[PDB]
Amino acid sequence: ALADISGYLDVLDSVRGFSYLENAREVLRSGEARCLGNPRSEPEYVKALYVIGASRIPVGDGCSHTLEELGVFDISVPGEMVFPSPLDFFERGKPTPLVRSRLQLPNGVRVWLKLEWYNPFSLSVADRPAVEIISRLSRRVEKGSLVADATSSNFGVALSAVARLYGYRARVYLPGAAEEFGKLLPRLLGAQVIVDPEAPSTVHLLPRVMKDSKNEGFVHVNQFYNDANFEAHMRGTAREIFVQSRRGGLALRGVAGSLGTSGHMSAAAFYLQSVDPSIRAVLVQPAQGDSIPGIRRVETGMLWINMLDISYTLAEVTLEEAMEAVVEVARSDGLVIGPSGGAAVKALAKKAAEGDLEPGDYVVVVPDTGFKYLSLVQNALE
Ligand SMILES: CC(=O)OC[C@H](NCc1c(COP(=O)(O)O)cnc(C)c1O)C(=O)O
Repeated sequence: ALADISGYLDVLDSVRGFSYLENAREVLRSGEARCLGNPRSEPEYVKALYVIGASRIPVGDGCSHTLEELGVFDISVPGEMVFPSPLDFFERGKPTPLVRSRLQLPNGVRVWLKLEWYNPFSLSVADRPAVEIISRLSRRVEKGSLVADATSSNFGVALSAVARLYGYRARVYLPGAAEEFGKLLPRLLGAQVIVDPEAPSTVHLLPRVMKDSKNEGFVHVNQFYNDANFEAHMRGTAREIFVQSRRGGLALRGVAGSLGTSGHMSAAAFYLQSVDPSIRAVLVQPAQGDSIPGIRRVETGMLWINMLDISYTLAEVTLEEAMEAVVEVARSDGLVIGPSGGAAVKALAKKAAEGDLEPGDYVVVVPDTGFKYLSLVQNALE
């Protein structure tokens, strides 16, 4: 029998660790889930289900229910694209678009692009962890309270916006080398902003954020470590690739993307590999000495990418290559992607060249719009 999952979302604040994820892998692999006699007594299974994009739980004794009956596949978008609030627009205004590139790759590698700039607040994939995180604070953190984090830019803009929609004030911390929008848009959205012109990176900022949190009592939401990040991509980004492939009738063979927190690629890799372990995951490694906005090398220490049972393949990419791929994509598709998108595309194109890859459809995740990167565009034009 089917029940509305929303009555059981206390399990999100309750359940700790990664054990539940074996329930999620199992249900995804099987296409079904067993009826729960006493749903309350199985917080971890319930959590696994929410995590996969279900809106109903199976309830009763003996039966089971399909991913479809569970709502993994519900259409959320109103056909007329009319939303009663910005938040509902974030929620229901999904999936982001999966678009086939006109770009040709060797060895029968067919590229689609998932355009994450189609999120309303930061015009980036960071909208998703910002909503999911803040949403959870919402129940036990007092309105009016200040929340804060290190950001490369995207996260901070997104967070600043979502926090205000929720009653919170916001503070964002950025390295000197971050984009100017990251430093300026939060203020517009009414957050405070701190720029450390010294910090050679986002992560380098975490110590001062933590200390400051201890001192000032603000809540440090920590995207780098907060599981509402990966869970947000599991139920959004990753479910969507799954659903978009099955329904777009793609013969899905792999995904490609970049890594900052590592949240979205981890979810996409995890979720899809549960459905078929042969699904590849091609990941970018900014060539050492190079900086590609929003992303970094794998061994700089990332939570989920390392900690979960995920198969993946690294490729290096310079700033110069990532940009040449912005230009390639701009000229084929008339889509202006950002540097991490460029890199992700290039990583996919390198692996294509080596003949590493089973030929088929490959979904590349584009984190944001190239519009935000005009002086790198300027540099890439020489
Ligand atoms: C350095 C860092 O991790 O910045 C994190 C946020 N940017 C995310 C981001 C990514 C990577 O997605 P994820 O963090 O692995 O899930 C890729 N490209 C861009 C342009 C991004 O902004 C942040 O903004 O703080």
